[PDB]
Amino acid sequence: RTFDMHSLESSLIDI
Amino acid sequence: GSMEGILDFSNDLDIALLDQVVSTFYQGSGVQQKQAQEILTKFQDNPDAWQKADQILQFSTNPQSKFIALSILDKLITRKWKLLPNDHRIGIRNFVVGMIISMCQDDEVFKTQKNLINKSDLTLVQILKQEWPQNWPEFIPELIGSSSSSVNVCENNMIVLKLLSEEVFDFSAEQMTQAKALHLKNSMSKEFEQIFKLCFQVLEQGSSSSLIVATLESLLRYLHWIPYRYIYETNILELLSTKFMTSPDTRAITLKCLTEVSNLKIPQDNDLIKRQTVLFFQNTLQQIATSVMPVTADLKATYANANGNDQSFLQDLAMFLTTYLARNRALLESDESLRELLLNAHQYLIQLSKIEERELFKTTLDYWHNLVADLFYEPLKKHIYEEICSQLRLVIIENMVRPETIQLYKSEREVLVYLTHLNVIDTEEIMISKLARQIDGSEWSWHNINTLSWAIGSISGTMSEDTEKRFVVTVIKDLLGLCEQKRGKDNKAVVASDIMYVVGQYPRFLKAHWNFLRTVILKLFEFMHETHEGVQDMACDTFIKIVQKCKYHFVIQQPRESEPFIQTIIRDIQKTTADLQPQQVHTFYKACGIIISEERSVAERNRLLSDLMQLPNMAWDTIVEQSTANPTLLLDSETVKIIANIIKTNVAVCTSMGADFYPQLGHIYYNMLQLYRAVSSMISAQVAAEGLIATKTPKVRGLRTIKKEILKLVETYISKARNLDDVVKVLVEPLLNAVLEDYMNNVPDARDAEVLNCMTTVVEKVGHMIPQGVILILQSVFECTLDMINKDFTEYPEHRVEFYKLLKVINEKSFAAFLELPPAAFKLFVDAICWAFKHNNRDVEVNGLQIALDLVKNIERMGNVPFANEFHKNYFFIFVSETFFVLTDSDHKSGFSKQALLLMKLISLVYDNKISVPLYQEAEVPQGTSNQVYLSQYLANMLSNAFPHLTSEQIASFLSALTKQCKDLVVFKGTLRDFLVQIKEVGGDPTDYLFAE
Amino acid sequence: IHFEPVVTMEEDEEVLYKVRAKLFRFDADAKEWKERGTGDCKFLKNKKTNKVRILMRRDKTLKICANHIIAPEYTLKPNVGSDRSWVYACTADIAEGEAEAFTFAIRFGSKENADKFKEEFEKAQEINKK
Amino acid sequence: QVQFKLVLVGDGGTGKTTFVKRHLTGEFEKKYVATLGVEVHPLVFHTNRGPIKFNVWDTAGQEKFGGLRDGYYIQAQCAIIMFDVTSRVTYKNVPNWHRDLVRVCENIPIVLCGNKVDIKDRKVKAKSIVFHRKKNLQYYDISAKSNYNFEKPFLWLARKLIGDPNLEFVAMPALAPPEVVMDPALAAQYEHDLEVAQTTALPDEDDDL
Ligand SMILES: Nc1nc2c(ncn2[C@@H]2O[C@H](COP(=O)(O)OP(=O)(O)NP(=O)(O)O)[C@@H](O)[C@H]2O)c(=O)[nH]1
Ligand SMILES: [Cl-]
Ligand SMILES: [Mg+2]
Repeated sequence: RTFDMHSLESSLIDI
Repeated sequence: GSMEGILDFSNDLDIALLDQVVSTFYQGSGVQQKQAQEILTKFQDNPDAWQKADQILQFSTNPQSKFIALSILDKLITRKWKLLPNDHRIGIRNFVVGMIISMCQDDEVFKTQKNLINKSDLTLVQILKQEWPQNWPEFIPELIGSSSSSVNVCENNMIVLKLLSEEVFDFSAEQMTQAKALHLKNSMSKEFEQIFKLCFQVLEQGSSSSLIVATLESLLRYLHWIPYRYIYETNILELLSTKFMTSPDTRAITLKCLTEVSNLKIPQDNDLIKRQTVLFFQNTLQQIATSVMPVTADLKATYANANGNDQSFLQDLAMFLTTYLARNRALLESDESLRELLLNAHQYLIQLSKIEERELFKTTLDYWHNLVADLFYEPLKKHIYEEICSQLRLVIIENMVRPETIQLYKSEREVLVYLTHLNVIDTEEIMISKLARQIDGSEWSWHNINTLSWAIGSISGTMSEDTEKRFVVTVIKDLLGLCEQKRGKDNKAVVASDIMYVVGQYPRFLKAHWNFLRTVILKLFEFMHETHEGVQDMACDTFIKIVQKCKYHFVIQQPRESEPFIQTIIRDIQKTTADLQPQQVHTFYKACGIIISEERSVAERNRLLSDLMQLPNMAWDTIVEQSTANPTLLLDSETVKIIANIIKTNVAVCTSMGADFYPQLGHIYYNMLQLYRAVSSMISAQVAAEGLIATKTPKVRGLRTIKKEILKLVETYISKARNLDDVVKVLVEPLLNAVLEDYMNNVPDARDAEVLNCMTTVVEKVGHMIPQGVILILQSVFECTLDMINKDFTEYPEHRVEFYKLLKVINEKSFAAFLELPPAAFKLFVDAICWAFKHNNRDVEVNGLQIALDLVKNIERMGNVPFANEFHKNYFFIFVSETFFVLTDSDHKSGFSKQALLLMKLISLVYDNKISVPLYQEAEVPQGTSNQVYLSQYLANMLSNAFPHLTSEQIASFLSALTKQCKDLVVFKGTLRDFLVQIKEVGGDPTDYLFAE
Repeated sequence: IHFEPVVTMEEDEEVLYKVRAKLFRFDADAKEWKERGTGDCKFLKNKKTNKVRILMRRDKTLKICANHIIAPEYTLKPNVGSDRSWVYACTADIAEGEAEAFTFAIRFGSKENADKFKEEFEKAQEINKK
Repeated sequence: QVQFKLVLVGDGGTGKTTFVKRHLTGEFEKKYVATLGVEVHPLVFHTNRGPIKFNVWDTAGQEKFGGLRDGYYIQAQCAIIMFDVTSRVTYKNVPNWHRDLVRVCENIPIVLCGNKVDIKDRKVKAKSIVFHRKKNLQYYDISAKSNYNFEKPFLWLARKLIGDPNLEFVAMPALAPPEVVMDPALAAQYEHDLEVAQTTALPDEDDDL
C-alpha cells in the first residue's frame, strides 16, 4: 500500500 | 645499565658493546629494545660521535652498526663539513671511497650487504655535493674508468650516479641554495656525455641482469632532465622498447623509462622525431602482446589474482599508455597503417579499466576524460573510437559510484556525459538493456539497481528536451514495473528509492509536466509516514532537492488548479510532518521557505511565511507565556527540547529565505532575546550550585543549545539582510545588550564561542554603521577571551579561531575601534597578533598574519600623524623580529608565503621612507642616521645573535639582497629560502645571495 | 553412468539482545575515560548453562572489547554528562586475555536504546541468578 | 610466529601515533605528545589464514625528535606513509619520506594514508593526491577519529605479505567468561573508584555514539 506506485503510473500514462 | 657504556667517550669505544646495543634494538623487544633505542640515539647525537665512525666501519661485524656510523657521518657532512680541518675532509673522503671499493671487490659482501652499500653510496654523494667538481674534477672520468674493471663496481657506480642525479635534480629545491643547485646541475650537464656513453655501452653489451637493471634505474632519473638528443639521436629507444621489454627483470623499469620519454621535450615539426615516437610505442605494444598477454586477456582477473608483480606491472602499463596517448595519439590517428596500433592500445586500456582497484580506475578515467573531451570538440575524430567508446559506456555505467567517492562520481558523470553527446542512441540502448536485465532477474541486486539508477541520473541535461522526455518515461515506467514485480518491503523500498532518485535528477521533465510533479510530491508525503529504515530521510531529501530545482512551479497557480501548490502543502503540513524526526521537519520547512521566497508579491510572501510558521509560532507563544510565569518550567528537559526545535525551525526557514525572513524574525525577536537572558541566568545558577561539571550535564547542554541556536538565527539573518538600517536600528542594540555582558561575566567554561561568531557577522555587515557598538564588542570580549587562549595553543580551540576572525573583521571594517583602545589594551592587541603567528593551527596562523598585514596598512594610511609615529616607534621592530622568528624556526613552514609578504611590507616601509620618525632612540646611533641604515644594523645584530654560526659577510650579503628585492616577492622569497638553507649548515657562501642579480 | 563431481565460540549461544554502542574504560590514574570499542553489543545466553554474557566486538576488526558475565551483583549507574549511558563496575572481563576488573561506561545512540539496554541487562541478571 | 616489521612515517602531527593507538587499545588520544625517535608496538590481527603479527615501528615526524631516522627502516617488510589532508605541507613532504624509505627498503608493500578526513575544511583535495600512482603505493583516505577506512591499510598489507588476495579479518574466538566472585574486602575500594567514574563526564557527548 505504502510502496504502491500505481499513482505514478497513471499520471505517466496520462501524458 | 651496562649498555650505556658506549656513551662514555673518555674511554675507548668497545665495538662489541656497540654491536650488542644495536642487536638488542633491532632484533630484541620490549623494555630492552626501548632502553637500547634511547642509548643509540644519545650516541648518534653526540657531536663527537663522527670521530669514532672509522673505528666502527673498520672493526664492527654488525652491518646495522656501520649503517648508523654512516648516518652519523651524514650529519657531519651535511651540516659541519666546512668547519672541519682540511685533513679530516680528505680523510673522510678517502675512507668512504676505500670502504665502497672493498665492499664491491668482495662478491659475498656485495651480494649480502646491499643496505650498507647503498647507504655508503648515498654518503659518498653527500661528499660530492660538497666537493665536486671544484675539488674533485677527476671523479666522473675515474668512475667511468673503474667501471670497466669490474661488473660489481660498474653496477655500484650506476647506483652512485642515480643517487647523484636525484640529489641534484629531483631533491635540490629545498636542500640547496639556488646558486649551489645551479652549480651542480651545470656540472652534471657538462659531463653527462661521458656518463651516457657508459650507460649506453652497458645496455647495448652487458648481460648481467643486476647490472642492466641498475643502469636502467639510473636512466630513469636522467630522463627527468637530459637533452632529448640523447634519447632520439641514439639507438636507445629501440633497446628500451624491444630488448628490455622481453625480460621481466628489466620490464618494470624499462616501462617506467618509456613513460618518462613520453614526457620529454618534443619539437612537433620534425617528422623524423615523430616516426621514432611512433616506433617505440609500436615496439612496446608488440612486446606486450607477444611476451606478456594478448589484448583479449582478462586483466581484471589477472590483477585480482595478484601473482608476483602483476599488479605493479598493470599499474605501470596504465601509466605508460595513458601518458603516451594523451600526448601522442594524434600521431596514430591519420595513418591507416597505424590504426590497429591505436585501437589495440585503447583496447588494453578498456581491459585495464575493468580492474577492481579504485586508484587505478581513477588513473584510467582521467585519460578517458581527456579522450572524449577531445572527440567532443575535434572534427572527424569520434568515428575512429566508436567501438572503444561503446565499450567505455558499459564500463562506466557498471562502475558508477554513489553520488551523495563524491569526486569519483563527478568524474564518472563528466565522462559519461561526453559519451552521451558522442552517441546518444548507444547510451540509451545500453541503459535500457541494463534495466531489462534487472527486470528478468539476470543481474538483479540492490547494489546493481542502485548503480544503474545513479548512471541514468548522471546524464540528465545531455539530451535535447524532447529526446530527454522520451527516455525518462521509458526508464520510470520500467522502474515502476520492476517495483510491482518485487515482494517484501525490503526490495520495494530499494526500487522506490531509485525511482525517486531518477525523477529528482530530471527537473526539466518535472517542470514540463505539472501533473506528474504533483503526483511525485504527494507520493513523497506518503513516504514521510513510512518508518522503514531510510525511507523518511529519502523522502525529505528528494522533496527539497526537487523544490530547489522546480520551486517556480509551486509558487504560481497552475492550470486547472484553484491555488498555488505551496498553499496546499502548508494547509496540511501538520499531518504531513507528523511522523518525522525534528531534523527532518526542519528540512521540510526549509524547502517551503525556498518556494515562498520566489513569491515576489511582498504581501503574499509574508502571508505564506506567517502560515508556514503557524505551528512553531503557536508553540512558541505558549512556552514564552509559561516559562516566564514559571522559570522553573524551563528546567524541564522536554520544554528545553521543544524550545530548541522551534528556534531550529526558524533557522531552517531563515536559511532559505534570508532577507525575506525579517517579518518572522520580528514576531519572535524581543521575546527570544528575553529567553536568551532567562536561559543564561539558569546556566549561571547551575554552574554556581553544581560547579563547572554542570556544563557537561544534559540539562545545561540543552540550555546552551537554546543560546547557540538563537545566536545562529540572528547570525543567519544578518548575514543575508538587505535592509541594514533595520539591522542597526532594530536588531543590534537589543542583541548586544543581551549577549555581551553575559559573555564577559560568565566563567570561561560557560562562554559560548558562538557569541564571537555572531559578532563577527554583525561587524562584517554593519560594522561601519555602529562604531560605538564595535567598541562595546571589544570591551566585552577582547581581554577576557585573550586570557583564555594565551596560556597555551590547545585550550578553547573554538574560541581561539572565532577570536581572530573577529579581530580580523574589526581591523578591516572598524579600525577606529583599535585607535580608541587605551595604550595598554592596544599593546595586548599587538601581543595577540604575534601570539597568532606562533600557532601551528592554520585556522589561527593565517588570520594572525593577515591581521598584521592589514594593521600595517591601516597605520600606513594614517600618514604622518602622532599615532602612526608612536606605532612604528613601539611596534615596528617587534613585528619584524617576530615575523623573522616564525620564518626561521622550522615549525611554521605552512605560513611561509604570508610571513614573507608581511616581512617584505615591513622592509619596504623603511626603504620607501614611509616612516617619518627615527626608529632608533636619540642616543643610540648618530643624529641624521637614516632608518634604512639603522634597519640593516638592527637586523644584522639580530641575526648575529640568533644565528651565531653565520659569518658577518653571510648576514650582510643576505640583508643586502633581501633589501634590494623588497618589491619583487618571488625573488624575495627565493632569498629567504636560500637563507633557510644556509642557517642549517656552516660556511655557506655569501655570494649565493647574488643569484637573482 | 556416474560422473565423479569436482572436489568464534558463539555457536552454542542464543542472542537475547543486540544494540549498537560505544564502550569506555575508566583510567583511574589519568582520571579520564578512554574508548575501548564501538560496535554491536550482544547479550548471549549459553544453551548448556543458561548463563548470559555481554559480548561486544569492534567494527571491521571484529576484535573483542567486552566479554564478561552479566553478574546479578552489578548495578548500572548514570554518568553525570550523559542521559544515554550507563556506568558499572566489572570484576572479571576477559576481552584482552586474563580476567581483569574494569569500571566500564557504555553509551548508546539514544536514551530509549540506553533504557532498553537497562531493561534487558536486568532481565539477563535474573536469568543468571537462577 | 608469523610477524612482519612495519614502519610508519610522515610529518609530525599527521596522526601516526593516534592511528596505532586506536588499533592497539581502541582509544582516541586527543592530545599531541610528540613521538621521540620511535615506539615499537606489537599488533595482531586474526584472519582466515591464521593470526598475523605486525611489529609497528611508529617513528617521529618532527626533525628535532627524529632519532635514528632512516636507521629505523632497516629490514622493514612493509610501511605506511601518513599525511594530513588538512595540511598541504604534510602532503608536499610525502615524496621526501618516500625517498628516504625506499632507499633503505627497495621492494616492500607501502600504503599512503591521508588522515583526518573527518575534518570539514579539507585542504589536500582528492584530485591533488596522485603521488602513489607512479610509485605503486596503495592509497586510502582514513580517519583515526571516525575510524573511516582505519582497517584498510593493515588488510591490504596483510594480503600482500601473506600473498593471498582473499585474506579477510575474522572474529577472534570468544572464550566463555568466568563466573564472578567479588571480594568484600575491596567493596569500599570499588565503590570509591565508581564514584569518581560517575562524576567524570564521558567525552564527545555530541557524537553519534
Ligand atoms: N580530527 C582528527 N584529529 C586527529 C586524527 N588523528 C590524529 N589526530 C590528532 O592529531 C594530533 C597529533 O596526533 P599524533 O598521533 O601525535 O601525530 P604523530 O604523527 O604521531 N606526531 P609525531 O610524528 O610528532 O609523533 C592529535 O591531537 C590527534 O588527536 C584524526 O583522524 N582526526
Ligand atoms: Cl648525442
Ligand atoms: Mg607520534
